[PDB]
Amino acid sequence: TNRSTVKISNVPQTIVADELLRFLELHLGEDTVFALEIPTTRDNWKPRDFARVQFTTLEVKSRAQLLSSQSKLLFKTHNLRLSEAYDDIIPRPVDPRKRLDDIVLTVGFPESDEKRFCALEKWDGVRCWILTEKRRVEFWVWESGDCYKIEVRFEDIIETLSCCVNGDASEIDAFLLKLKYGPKVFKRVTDRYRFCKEDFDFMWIRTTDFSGSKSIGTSTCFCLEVHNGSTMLDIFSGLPYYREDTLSLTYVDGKTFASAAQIVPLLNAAILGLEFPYEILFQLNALVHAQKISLFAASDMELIKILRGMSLETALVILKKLHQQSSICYDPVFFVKTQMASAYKRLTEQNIMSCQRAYVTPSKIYLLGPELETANYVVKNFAEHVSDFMRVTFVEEDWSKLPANALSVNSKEGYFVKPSRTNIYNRVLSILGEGITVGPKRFEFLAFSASQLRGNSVWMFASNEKVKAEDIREWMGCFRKIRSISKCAARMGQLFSASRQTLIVRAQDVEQIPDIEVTTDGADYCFSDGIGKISLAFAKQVAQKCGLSHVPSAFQIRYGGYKGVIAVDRSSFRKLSLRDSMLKFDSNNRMLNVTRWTESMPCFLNREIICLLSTLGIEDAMFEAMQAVHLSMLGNMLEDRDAALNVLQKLSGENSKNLLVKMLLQGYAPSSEPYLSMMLRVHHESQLSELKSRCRILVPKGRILIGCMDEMGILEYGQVYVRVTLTKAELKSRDQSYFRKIDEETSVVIGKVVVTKNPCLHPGDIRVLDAIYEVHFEEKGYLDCIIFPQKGERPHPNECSGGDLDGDQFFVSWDEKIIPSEMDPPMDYAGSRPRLMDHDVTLEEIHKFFVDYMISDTLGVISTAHLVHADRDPEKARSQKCLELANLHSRAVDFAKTGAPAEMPYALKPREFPDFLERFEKPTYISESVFGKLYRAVKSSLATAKAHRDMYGEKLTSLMIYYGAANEEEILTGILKTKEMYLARDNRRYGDMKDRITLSVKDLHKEAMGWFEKSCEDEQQKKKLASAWYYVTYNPNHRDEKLTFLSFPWIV
Repeated sequence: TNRSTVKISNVPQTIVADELLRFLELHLGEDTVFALEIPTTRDNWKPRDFARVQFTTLEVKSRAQLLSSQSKLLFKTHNLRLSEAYDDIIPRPVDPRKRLDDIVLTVGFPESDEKRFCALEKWDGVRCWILTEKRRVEFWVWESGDCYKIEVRFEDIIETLSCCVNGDASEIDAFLLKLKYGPKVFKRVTDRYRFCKEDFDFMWIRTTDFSGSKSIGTSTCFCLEVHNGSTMLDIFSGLPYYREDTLSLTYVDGKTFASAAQIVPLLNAAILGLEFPYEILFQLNALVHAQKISLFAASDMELIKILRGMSLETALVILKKLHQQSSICYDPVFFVKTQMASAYKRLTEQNIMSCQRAYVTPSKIYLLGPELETANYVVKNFAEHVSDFMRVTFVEEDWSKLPANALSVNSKEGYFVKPSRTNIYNRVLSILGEGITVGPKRFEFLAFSASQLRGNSVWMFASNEKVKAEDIREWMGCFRKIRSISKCAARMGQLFSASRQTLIVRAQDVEQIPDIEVTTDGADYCFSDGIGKISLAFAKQVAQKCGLSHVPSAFQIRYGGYKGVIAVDRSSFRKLSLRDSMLKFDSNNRMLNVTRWTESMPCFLNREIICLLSTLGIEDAMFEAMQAVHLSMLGNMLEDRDAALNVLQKLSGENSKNLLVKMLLQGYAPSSEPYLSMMLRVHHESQLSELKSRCRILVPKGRILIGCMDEMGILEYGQVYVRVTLTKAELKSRDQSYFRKIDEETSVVIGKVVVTKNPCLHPGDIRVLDAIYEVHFEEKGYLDCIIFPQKGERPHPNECSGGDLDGDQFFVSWDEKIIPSEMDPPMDYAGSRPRLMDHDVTLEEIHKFFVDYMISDTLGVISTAHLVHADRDPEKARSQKCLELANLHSRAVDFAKTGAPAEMPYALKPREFPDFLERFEKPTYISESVFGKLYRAVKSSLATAKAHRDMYGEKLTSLMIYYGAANEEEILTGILKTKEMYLARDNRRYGDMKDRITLSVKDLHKEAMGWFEKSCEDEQQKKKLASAWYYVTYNPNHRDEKLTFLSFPWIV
């Protein structure tokens, strides 16, 4: 009953659509068949055995089904069997009431606080179709011949209001649709087996706005001038968030607000004609972009006159107070009437900077505002033009990733298929070329990092008299040496990762040492890819500004274009040593900075590892037992304090000091202390949700650490040294066969340890390595660094899907239950040939490459297809399909560096999804593999003081309402139980938002600590005041009517 399209099972091969249409109209009622299409295996001369027919009414479909069930349909001695179809021939609702023709459609926004609506552009004779199954509403507007389709989803509209156009209160002749996001815009582009009853032999492609004045992009509300509609309210009652009230509107002449620029919803700069500050203008424009204040309500002269002369701090405070409220403020004048240096030190301390984030959509633009985030290397030496830097990302209307069909849709013209660029492609190119002009600024294009290439984001910098984009471009380095398009962009954007400042090293303290390279079987295998050496004095000097007590044996470093991990040697000459295969490009500066030194985090068993370990001989009993014991330990973590400390000291952080960690060892009952109890409960919920989303098994006998090589040459092929710190489990019982207690804190391993990378899709990645103990190696003092042999046939990093020594983590686990008998040679790491141009980059080919990265990007689907295929057939990761999937995944991973598309075939798509996925819309099939058993098991298991307190509460509420948080635990822990439609699809943006909110709350905690230190400054008196504050916040009688939070005193 959902759709009227019916699929016929068998039809004769010699019939045409007209004959079947006549037969159906003879057996059924007259002209009761809307569309009829017979699929063909050729262009126009080979129909298939089945056909699909769409009826006009559901009663006709039911009658046809009844006739087919009784075998009363006999067409050319063939019995026609009817069955349900997957999709309709035409997206047409089966209702005589939801089809509206010749109606007036106009767009606009409320003008002022009064019930007034200004009309930007008016269209007549449009077609409106309401689809309930598809949860979308289509608007067909005919403009200069070619028609356009405007689609509005049920989630984009936030409220439905019934109004009137003739002014009569008893006749509802209008409907206002408050839209949060923007509507999709399509365009029509220009027979024997297709009747279709109409001229629907075209296709819809996504284009940009078609209005000359761009009224659609600047309007957030629609209007539907309809007839009296005696029974139309029942139809309109199905729209989400419908208001059962009568409201009247007044048309306002608002045709002046028409912008011919690409960026529509920005305010005009010539209207002001004064010295208005850029920051306040940007804040006001971002507020207008948000669903708080309309454009006409903020364009009045009174608001700008009032806000022009005022203190900057109070103006910013009132602006953010108005922006943080979720309610739509009709008249901000009354609100603002009733309401009434550090950057450098922040960068030097924790690299805290304010960045402007902009979202560019095909319809309009969205400005987030000065969101606090981490700082990169460029802003260290360019800390003056902080506001000039702007992070710009390209998303869809729903703030999601742009699909492949929205850019360069495929079409067959001539002999071969030639892609045709859409208007969105040209719009993106024009935006990247010209730039975004916000007020008295114009942001150019500087570069984009490797991480932002996958996220479709790019940095922009406004040109200034002192410094321009070209100045920074030539200051970072000379990029004309590289003749490749992707490689030049990668090397230009690689110098944007967050790093901590240290001392400056000159260019005279350099040296060149030869590397090692061995060619076996005609294959070039290089051991020294990014390895390096460092001295002890230099390590101590570097570790002084970051606060490291233990000196790591290895740490990822990068300076002056070089990139790679360096190891500590006890026989160095001076503080610095350089190799040959590390200089990516010649740089004008040699500033030193480090990203991460070493972290002895316990390792985890992801889905890939379990998938590839289900073939060597590992049975499912061990995995089930381990998962069951992990769930048993996690379940008792709540009511037992002893298990809580063990879990916190063996899951996240080997040596981490936290307020909850200290109280876990010594504290009250779990029933008491609700502040810690709620945190424990939400942590357990997050852990179980993560386990449901992906397999993350906690193993205590494994770690994840970086590795390096030593200039000894004693280790042969397959012999390494394993050393890690001692955890609680290791310290409790250190007597083991495969565990050697070299020191109190560091214990050596003698077991057979395998090494794998985070991405792995080939059975040959598994290689069993035997750990060997030697006094000579231990004399050098190595720790938290796997020593790879210097000599051998092929390098160990190449064995792990062709890895490199660039500070990447490795999977090490000294478990004795794995099966080392089976061995498979690894896949070849030979990449594609580099593409070198014959001329220099003209700054346009880089833009073309950046835009083309959105299309033909199948990095995320190859892994899912490989997992599904491994789940489906037996002897997984052995057939040629898995090898081809691994090759395609490797090529897609290499697409960021070399412009080689993955070219994912259509026949290799899964089309079926297991139970342990969030693809509810896609068909879900029962899985009987180890992952299915784990999912079944987890499913069965689950089934003075007052002023500071008020200020902290106000800050917490403001942050929660700005980030959408409704509770304290979800904003302190950083995990949100409720997410938007785009945050749940990809985890990169969600992780970025979590990091940003964590940074914000840590900044708030630091400010609270500073306030506490300034308030008293006397140690014993500070302790007494802290005890008094705890007593005040613990007494339920002192809490006021407002929502008092108990997280204020909990600072240490």
